Amino acid sequence: YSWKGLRAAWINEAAFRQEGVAVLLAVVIACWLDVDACTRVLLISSVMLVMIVELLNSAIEAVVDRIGSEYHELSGRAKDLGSAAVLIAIIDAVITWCILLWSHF
Amino acid sequence: GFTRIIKAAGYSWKGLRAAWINEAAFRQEGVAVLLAVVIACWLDVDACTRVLLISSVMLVMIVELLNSAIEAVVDRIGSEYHELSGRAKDLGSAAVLIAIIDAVITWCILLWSHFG
Amino acid sequence: FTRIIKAAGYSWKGLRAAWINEAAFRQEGVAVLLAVVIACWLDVDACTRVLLISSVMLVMIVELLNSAIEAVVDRIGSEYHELSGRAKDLGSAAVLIAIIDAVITWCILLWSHF
Ligand SMILES: Nc1ncnc2c1ncn2[C@@H]1O[C@H](COP(=O)(O)OP(=O)(O)CP(=O)(O)O)[C@@H](O)[C@H]1O
Ligand SMILES: CCCCCCCC/C=C\CCCCCCCC(=O)OC[C@H](O)CO
Ligand SMILES: CCCCCCCC/C=C\CCCCCCCC(=O)OC[C@H](O)CO
Ligand SMILES: CCCCCCCC/C=C\CCCCCCCC(=O)OC[C@H](O)CO
Ligand SMILES: CCCCCCCC/C=C\CCCCCCCC(=O)OC[C@H](O)CO
Ligand SMILES: CCCCCCCC/C=C\CCCCCCCC(=O)OC[C@H](O)CO
Ligand SMILES: CCCCCCCC/C=C\CCCCCCCC(=O)OC[C@H](O)CO
Ligand SMILES: [Cl-]
Ligand code: NA
Ligand code: NA
Ligand code: NA
Ligand SMILES: [Zn+2]
Ligand SMILES: [Zn+2]
Repeated sequence: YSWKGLRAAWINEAAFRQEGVAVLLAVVIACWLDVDACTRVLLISSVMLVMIVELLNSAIEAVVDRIGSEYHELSGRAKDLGSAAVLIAIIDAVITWCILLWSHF
Repeated sequence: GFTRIIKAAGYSWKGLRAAWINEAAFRQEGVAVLLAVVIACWLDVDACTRVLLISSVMLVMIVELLNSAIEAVVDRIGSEYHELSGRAKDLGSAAVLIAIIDAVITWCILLWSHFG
Repeated sequence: FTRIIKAAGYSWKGLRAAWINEAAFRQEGVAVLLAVVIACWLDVDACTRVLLISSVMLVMIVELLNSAIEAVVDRIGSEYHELSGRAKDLGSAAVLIAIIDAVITWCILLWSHF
């Protein structure tokens, strides 16, 4: 499952690796900045949220491919919707980091 | 290959229109969400509070999009197969509810502490 | 308002379904109750209290989405007779990251308070 899924996500999905690095960067940076606990949490969790949604998107993509590689309007709808969910998470992470850092750095 | 980043962006945007055009729940929650975001940007609150007000509400949109994706998959199954238990869609609806409840709690707790 | 009652009944049906079939959801249900009580019984500020609860609530949300994905796979698995696991693996991975995130949240916040 989880550890197995993470391994699959890392090797197979390139977007996931970039997020993994981003999580590592977020944690290191959040710990290096002189900020309060809530801020430190918000900096890390927001980026981890992107990874969570990305994994779910990858899961949906796996189901759709399993149904069929062939082209349908509901197959690509699902993948688009999943892709859209990741975007909002990223938008959320950008807004979060902006608001917090605009005050400190 | 920065070119692909644009490929992925077009996807998400296509998904957004699809959620908007096809899902009514997405249209109504989006209005409440976008309204909430605007208010959160204009309140006299600290950064952490402003972030919590926005993120809790945007999470509702994230979960809804994931719910819509799951519904799309189910509908894809339903076009080939005849019998739909509805269980997958029920769970997706449950996920959105918990997200909305969470957003209500977040806004209640935060607004009650500063303005209380 | 008619659809809202219908959408709520769906959600409630999904919540009840999750409770009976998945033991992990019952544990998370317990954890949410504990998180709220603990956050409300500690003398902490609003932002930390929101984060203590929301981090745990996120785990329940991801689990519900994961269970939905599992249900779809099973419906397909009943038709094609296929036992590939990536959809279920990835869904479980998403829940793990949510749990790890919640642990970090509780650690960082409580280490700062105490
Ligand atoms: N079976 C299918 N039927 C219809 N459209 C499909 C499809 N498979 C893919 N598409 C379309 O192509 C896009 C890319 O497919 P897919 O979602 O699998 O991308 P991907 O895994 O390469 C990138 P990412 O993981 O970042 O989302 C989808 O967003 C959708 O618009
Ligand atoms: C104001 C500055 C704030 C900076 C900090 C904000 C938080 C980090 C943002 C996103 C995490 C993930 C990064 C983007 C993930 C890759 C994008 C993607 O999915 O692209 C398609 C794929 O890469 C095909 O190659
Ligand atoms: C104060 C308010 C400031 C607000 C500022 C907000 C500006 C937009 C921010 C980030 C966009 C980053 C680029 C978009 C990310 C790539 C597209 C995407 O979502 O790709 C997912 C991909 O398919 C993988 O699954
Ligand atoms: C202590 C007093 C404090 C009071 C402050 C409370 C403010 C709640 C704020 C945001 C919730 C946002 C929820 C966004 C999603 C809900 C959408 C929804 O359910 O909409 C109803 C539907 O449209 C009908 O037809
Ligand atoms: C201050 C800024 C306020 C901004 C405006 C906020 C207005 C709405 C508030 C609460 C509505 C709560 C609604 C709760 C009903 C949920 C129904 C449900 O379970 O829906 C499942 C979902 O629709 C499946 O997609
Ligand atoms: C500060 C205010 C805090 C407010 C409190 C936080 C609310 C958390 C939300 C949902 C929990 C739902 C738990 C799952 C319930 C499922 C239904 C159930 O128990 O079903 C069993 C059934 O009886 C078998 O026959
Ligand atoms: C400070 C310790 C106080 C003692 C009591 C703590 C309980 C409060 C809940 C969560 C804490 C953070 C844990 C992070 C994950 C929470 C959800 C979780 O682990 O749920 C069970 C899981 O699904 C596997 O079955
Ligand atoms: Cl059980
Ligand atoms: Na159609
Ligand atoms: Na729907
Ligand atoms: Na299960
Ligand atoms: Zn993919
Ligand atoms: Zn995709």
